[PDB]
Amino acid sequence: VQKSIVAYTMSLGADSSIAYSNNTIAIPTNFSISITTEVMP
Amino acid sequence: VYGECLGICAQKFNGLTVLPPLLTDDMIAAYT
Ligand SMILES: *[C@@H]1O[C@H](CO)[C@@H](O[C@@H]2O[C@H](CO)[C@@H](O[C@@H]3O[C@H](CO)[C@@H](O)[C@H](O)[C@@H]3O)[C@H](O)[C@H]2NC(C)=O)[C@H](O)[C@H]1NC(C)=O
Ligand SMILES: *[C@@H]1O[C@H](CO)[C@@H](O[C@@H]2O[C@H](CO)[C@@H](O[C@@H]3O[C@H](CO)[C@@H](O)[C@H](O)[C@@H]3O)[C@H](O)[C@H]2NC(C)=O)[C@H](O)[C@H]1NC(C)=O
Repeated sequence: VQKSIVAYTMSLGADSSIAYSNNTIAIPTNFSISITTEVMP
Repeated sequence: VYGECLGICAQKFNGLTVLPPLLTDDMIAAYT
């Protein structure tokens, strides 16, 4: 505010937008590798 | 397509009630 408990309206997700084009295309020109950990009983 | 509350609230004598969801229909509509 010093901290306190506050109430808020939750966000649904990041605010993002991409323009539509019938003429152009976007493609990757690089890549990466990553590892995800998953656990199940 | 028991006690509850819309929006006014009301209760029954039977001790029963239904809780609201975290995500309302409009929030879902936004996701879809
Ligand atoms: C995709 O992006 C990654 C990084 O996000 C690129 O990997 C990086 O490539 C450079 C070579 O150009 C690697 O070596 C660097 O060279 C500079 C030269 O002065 C030096 O200053 C840096 O300290 C480093 O040595 C850099 O280490 C490397 N990054 C990693 C994490 O290995 C990758 O090449 C891109 N791929 C393509 C196809 O462009
Ligand atoms: C929780 O209980 C309180 C207390 O009864 C409710 O507050 C009351 O809300 C109404 C509507 O906002 C306020 O205005 C009233 O409107 C009716 C319409 O016909 C009118 O006849 C009344 O004379 C009055 O204008 C009313 O003043 C207000 N009471 C107080 C003390 O502020 C509250 O709305 C209830 N909560 C819910 C979710 O209903």
